[PDB]
Amino acid sequence: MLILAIISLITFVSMSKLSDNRAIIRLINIYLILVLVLDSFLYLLFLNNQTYTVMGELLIFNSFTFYIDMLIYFIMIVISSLYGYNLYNNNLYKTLFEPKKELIILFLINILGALLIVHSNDFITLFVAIELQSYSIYLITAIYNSSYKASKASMLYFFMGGILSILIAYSINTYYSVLNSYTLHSLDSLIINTLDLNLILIALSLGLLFKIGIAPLHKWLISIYENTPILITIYISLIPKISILSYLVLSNISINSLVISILAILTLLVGSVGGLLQIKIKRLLAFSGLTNAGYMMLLLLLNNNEFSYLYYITQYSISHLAIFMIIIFSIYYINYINNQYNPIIYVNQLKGLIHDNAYLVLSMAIVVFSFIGIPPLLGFFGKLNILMSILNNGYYFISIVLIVASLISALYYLYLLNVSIQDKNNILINSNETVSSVLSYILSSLIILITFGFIYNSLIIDIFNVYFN
Amino acid sequence: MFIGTIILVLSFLGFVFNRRNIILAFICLETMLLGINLILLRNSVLFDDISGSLFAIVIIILAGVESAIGLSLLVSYYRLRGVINS
Amino acid sequence: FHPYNTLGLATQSAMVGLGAGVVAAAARNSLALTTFSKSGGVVTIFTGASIAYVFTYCSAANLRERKDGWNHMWAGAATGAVLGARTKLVPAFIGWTVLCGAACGLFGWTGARFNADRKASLEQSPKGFVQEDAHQTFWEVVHRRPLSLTVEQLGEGRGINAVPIATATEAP
Amino acid sequence: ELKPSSAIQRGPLNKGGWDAPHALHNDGAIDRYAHWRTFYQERFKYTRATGKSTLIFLVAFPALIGYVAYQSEGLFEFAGKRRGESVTTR
Amino acid sequence: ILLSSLYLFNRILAWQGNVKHFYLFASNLLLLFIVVLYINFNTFSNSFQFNFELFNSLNPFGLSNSDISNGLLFGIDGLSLTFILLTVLLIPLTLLGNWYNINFNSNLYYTLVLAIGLVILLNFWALDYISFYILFEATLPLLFILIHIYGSSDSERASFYVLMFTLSGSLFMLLSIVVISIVLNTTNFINHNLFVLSLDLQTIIWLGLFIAIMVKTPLFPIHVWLPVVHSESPLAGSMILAGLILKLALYAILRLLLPLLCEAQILYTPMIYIISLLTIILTSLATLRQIDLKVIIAYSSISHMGIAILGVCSNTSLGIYGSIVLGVAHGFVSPALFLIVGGILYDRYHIRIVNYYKGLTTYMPQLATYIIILSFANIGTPLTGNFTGEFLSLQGGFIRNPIIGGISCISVLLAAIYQLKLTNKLTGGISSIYMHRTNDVTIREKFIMNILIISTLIIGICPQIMYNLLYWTVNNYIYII
Amino acid sequence: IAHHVDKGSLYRLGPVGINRLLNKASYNVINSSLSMNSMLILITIVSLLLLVLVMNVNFIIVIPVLISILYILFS
Ligand SMILES: CCCCCCCCCCC(CCCCCCCCCC)(CO[C@H]1O[C@@H](CO)[C@H](O[C@@H]2O[C@@H](CO)[C@H](O)[C@@H](O)[C@@H]2O)[C@@H](O)[C@@H]1O)CO[C@H]1O[C@@H](CO)[C@H](O[C@@H]2O[C@@H](CO)[C@H](O)[C@@H](O)[C@@H]2O)[C@@H](O)[C@H]1O
Ligand SMILES: CCCCC/C=C/C/C=C\CCCCCCCC(=O)O[C@H](COC(=O)CCCCCCCCCCCCCCC)COP(=O)([O-])OCC[N+](C)(C)C
Ligand SMILES: CCCCCCCCCCCCCCCCCC(=O)OC[C@H](COP(=O)(O)OCCN)OC(=O)CCCCCCCCCCCCCCCCC
Repeated sequence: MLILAIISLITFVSMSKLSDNRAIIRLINIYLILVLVLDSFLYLLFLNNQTYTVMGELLIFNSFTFYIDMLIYFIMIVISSLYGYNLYNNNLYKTLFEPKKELIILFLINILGALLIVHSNDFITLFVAIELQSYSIYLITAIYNSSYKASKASMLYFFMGGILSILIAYSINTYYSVLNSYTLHSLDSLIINTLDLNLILIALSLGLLFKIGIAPLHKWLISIYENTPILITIYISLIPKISILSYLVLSNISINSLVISILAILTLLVGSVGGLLQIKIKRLLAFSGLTNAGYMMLLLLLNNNEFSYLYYITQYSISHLAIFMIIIFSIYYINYINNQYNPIIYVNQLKGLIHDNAYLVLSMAIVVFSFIGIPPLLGFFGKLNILMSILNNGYYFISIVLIVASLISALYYLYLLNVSIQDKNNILINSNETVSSVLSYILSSLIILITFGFIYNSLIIDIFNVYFN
Repeated sequence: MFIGTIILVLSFLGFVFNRRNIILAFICLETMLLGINLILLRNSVLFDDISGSLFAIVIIILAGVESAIGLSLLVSYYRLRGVINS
Repeated sequence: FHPYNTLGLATQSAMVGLGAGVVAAAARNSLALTTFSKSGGVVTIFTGASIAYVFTYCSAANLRERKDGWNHMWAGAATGAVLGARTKLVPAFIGWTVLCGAACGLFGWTGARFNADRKASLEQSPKGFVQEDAHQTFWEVVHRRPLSLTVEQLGEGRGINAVPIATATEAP
Repeated sequence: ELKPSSAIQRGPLNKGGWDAPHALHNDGAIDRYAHWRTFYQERFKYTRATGKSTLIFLVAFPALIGYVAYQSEGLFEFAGKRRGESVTTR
Repeated sequence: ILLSSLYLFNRILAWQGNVKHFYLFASNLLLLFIVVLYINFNTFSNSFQFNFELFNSLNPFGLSNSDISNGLLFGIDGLSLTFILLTVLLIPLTLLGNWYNINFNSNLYYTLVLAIGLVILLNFWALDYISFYILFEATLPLLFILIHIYGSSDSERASFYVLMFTLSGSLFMLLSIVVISIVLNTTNFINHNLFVLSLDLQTIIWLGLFIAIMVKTPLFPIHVWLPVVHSESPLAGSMILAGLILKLALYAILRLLLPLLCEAQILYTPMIYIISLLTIILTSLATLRQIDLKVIIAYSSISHMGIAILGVCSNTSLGIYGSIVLGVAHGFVSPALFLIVGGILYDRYHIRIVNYYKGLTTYMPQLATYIIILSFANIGTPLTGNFTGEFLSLQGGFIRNPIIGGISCISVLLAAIYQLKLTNKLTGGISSIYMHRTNDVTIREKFIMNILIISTLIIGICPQIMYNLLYWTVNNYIYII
Repeated sequence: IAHHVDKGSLYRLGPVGINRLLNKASYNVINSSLSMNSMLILITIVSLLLLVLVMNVNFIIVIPVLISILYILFS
């Protein structure tokens, strides 16, 4: 469906005027919803963990990739709604959030790149999908060319992504030179015992992981996330993380790797410690993303990581979307718009939000306490599954470090709630304006999922036991 | 393996220790891709295998589109500032 | 336990630390003959940390004839002493010593490894309830343990006796 | 040109309630003494006396009690002990 | 029912505008319901009785009768019933003690208070490690919000302490719970004494569990958060925290630790005795040089919890019974003292510095009588439950280790010192010049304090009245070969 | 006790000392948008290669080097 959407959309966006952008985006939003609901029944193919190799052994289809695919569609639906609908109908918000003409096509193509990364069974397909996603994401960074910071960001991103892509291509070709093969499926226990592939496979893993910004190469990505338009940051900080991490989890090429162990430790420490002194909202959220990417990196050191990883990535996607949407909503109550790409920038600008919108702060509290991992919110069960996995496999020191990093990051998670439940002198008296029904309903759905997902935990594990065993 | 490796490493060091210009940066990217491809093609020949050359062709095409997009990004960056002081 | 060769291992550590400090100095220069002038003493940081940690670790391991986390605790204490001497204040020196020693003692307790010892881990170990009369291994569980094992591990007294009281105090 | 919506009307946050007569006559000296005592941790420094109290109570006293408690574990049994019998088990 | 009751709640809210009458009524109904349950509770059996399961896969939204149990387990025995009765006794008084001094966002405040109470009450019903942990952490967001919004001047730092210290301990508790889960693949409390882990594994799990216990009880040397969180909490937060949340720790020892890690507990007991003797002596001494009323009352609780711990790890029936009785008596007395210092004096004068207060007997003789009674109760006068708890706990501790228990007998003196030093200055002397005359204690305040006083006196004159619920428990956990 | 231990040492190994430590460490990790980042990526690659060479030699020798690296970055 995705290819058909891309083709049609190119035709229409060519033949439509600049005023039709939001209507087009609503059209695609509904189309993706329709695909998600009508084609969901293809799950049935994956009963008993049945795996399918497709396209001449280039693509691999199993329950895991089907789930990642559905999750990516859900994320795309939510993200496209933010562009397809106005928060408010005033002039200010027409200036604040207007979709570019080609933005939707870039979004769909980057989604296609991500899905091809997930399904990749062969290194040529992996490299082509990586380059497709990398190019589309460069352009998404750069499409808002009136922003000085966005253009500077796109250029830095181009160069860092190019270097990491060259590292990846080098790793692929060294694997070819040693094994005369482009598939990991050719690998076996005998082959891993016989030959020392550790260097090559770790170089490939590192080349992929530095593209989502794990320490000690974080800062360039945090700067890019800071300097992009806020509705762009909601996307570019999420989809590449999902695709790359899912590919690495599915491939399992760094089991018990000492280098990945040390880098995951370092990423946890830097993500937790470095986010403490932050005063800008989006830099705080980017360091949050770094710490959570560390939590997921830990899962690359062990076999049978499917359940913990899927649960964690789903709850993280929901929490991330929700926190960005809350920051977006809280824009209507700020008294100073900093600029047209990033209306709110400093955490202190939320001060006293509870007096303007009590339930917005309720939602904020719920999402923050999910991030900290307070039961019975989803975040707690995500961390619980991760701890179960790593302790089952004897990563004791890493478990201690994970404890410590969650503690430390709770400080700058609660910074947001702290300033949000403080008091502001000028308190909204009244307003005729209504927030858009659709986005408020979506934000509410995310909040209710985070709050009451745990009631379905046992049902989920029962389903999982029949589709992934 | 020798010419490609040295082009890769020298272009990488040119990229990293660039403190002269951004064009040097573009060029180091392109030449790195060159060296990768030369290593690949020598291996293809030594194995009498077509997969190496197929991936070489794909690299060629992707380096083309990457150059196109990168130069477009540079132009859009220039449009706002009028000058590249590197 | 057969000894570490403290002298040799410490010498190799001196070499590694010197090289690492050199690399850090070169980087520091590039990011900011002046490289060592404007080094900030990082070469000394690396060299001293290396020599202190390795020398103290091997020394303690040889003296106690054991290999466990306590040796890492001592070595971390020495390393922290070196790093906290740079503050030139007694409270900070003591704090570096004790806290680095504690952190490295925790590290050595967990296995002195960042990745896992796969063969000893639970996933690769005999688990679940044991069979008929087998000896208990670390990850296994029973319904009843042998009383002699209790008396030997826990020790006699405080309600731990070889024979249940009522049986022992039965009359005939 | 970027300004919040004119549609918003903002008034004061008043907390309401009945202003009671002020039944305490605050003494500035007492308040400053109280503030100094309350936030003493912000100004604590390690000196000879402070370090001495730290090393006594956090180190020496726990060590003493630990030696006592591990040396005397299971040592005594008193229930119904009679004349001539040892109240000690070891 | 639920639909109709929700309709009733909505209509009452729309018409009256303040939920607090509805919440008071509700909590009273809950108390009556628990009493009905006690009526129908069989005491001649050591088995959990009112069992139910939630979030089972066959019935996620209802109760499960399936042959596979993958949800969360709930049920009660005598030990849980005692603390549940304490909880349902305390909740309505917690609502009532702030009946007039909250004049803003009052509905939210009462909602947070009642939610915290319900969370603790449900926590006592939990029958497996995971649900216990879930409800054990669920309070921290509510406490954080409550303290941050409705607290005194230094409430921001208080809220951050109460969240961070408890999370810090709870995550090590989570490590231990994860190890148990993956090693046993079971989590329940019903049959967890049947699994005999290797001694080394027991010794390792015990560490995480006991670190959680150190932060939550608290014990020396990680007790420094409690005096803050108490002093800047509003009255309901302080009463709940002192009267229930600390007893959650003691219940945690008895339920989670002793049945599973018996041999490791035997190995570690002298370390526990070191830590408890430390907390008693050192916190009791540190109480002498405090200048805030609520801080002093907070420091008292730590010492009483130290005596409770000394009782509960004594490996004797008397020690355990003493720990339970002391927990209950403390839950009666400490909320009353917090009521005094943070609801009567603080609501009349809005200050907590000790220097301002003096000679309150002249204008407020009734308040002075209440202070005298509550203070002699807190320091352990016989015919008060506090004395029975401290005496039995000290007996158990002296049996377990004669030297350590004998030294711990100094707690009687130390408690008398700090408490009577406070009440001496508060009650007598010439009426303070800094403050003016205000009303004496009112009917509501007197009602709450009378409830607490009669409860502690009743269990102090005849502590046996609790035995029918606890005679199984006093044997369920002691480890004698 | 009440001052030097309770509001002294226990707060050092508590809120206040941790606050100072985190302030310093965070300041250091935050303390030419391109050239610098490129130098970073080279330094990471070469440092990783040399560190793994050392690890192959002897893992105990690399622990002080990692400690020193973290000291550079955070302190
Ligand atoms: C809440 C505070 C948390 C802090 C404490 C955590 C630290 C855990 C330490 C305990 C523990 C993991 C236990 C994990 C349990 C759950 C984890 C708990 C949560 C994780 C956060 C790590 O034990 C480590 O101890 C270190 C010494 O301190 C050693 O350091 C190194 O020493 C030198 C190398 O030889 C080097 O010189 C250097 O590399 C280091 O010096 C390590 O080698 C060692 O692995 C023990 O695990 C292991 O124990 C042994 C025998 O016990 C088990 O095998 C047994 O074999 C027979 C006898 O062997 C028995 O007859 C048999 O019955 C049993 O089969 C194993 O199966 C395995 O299980
Ligand atoms: C009418 C068609 C509408 C279906 C549209 C689905 C859209 C997905 C969008 C977002 C993902 C959001 C949550 C996914 C739920 C997992 C389903 C599953 O059970 O996960 C399992 C695998 O468990 C796992 O690994 C762990 C999953 C981690 C979930 C973390 C959140 C838990 C709390 C969510 C509670 C659910 C809300 C219900 C409220 C009444 C895959 O199940 P499956 O592959 O057999 O496909 C399901 C059959 N299906 C296609 C017809 C729908
Ligand atoms: C947010 C924190 C995390 C949340 C995790 C858990 C949330 C749970 C939500 C509360 C729901 C639990 C209370 C209702 C469940 C019990 C309903 C019931 O019917 O009891 C079952 C039990 C057996 O009944 P049955 O087998 O059907 O036989 C009847 C014979 N005539 O019959 C009985 O024996 C009676 C049992 C009495 C139970 C008393 C419960 C005390 C408190 C009740 C309300 C608590 C609500 C908590 C709200 C805050 C969230 C914790």
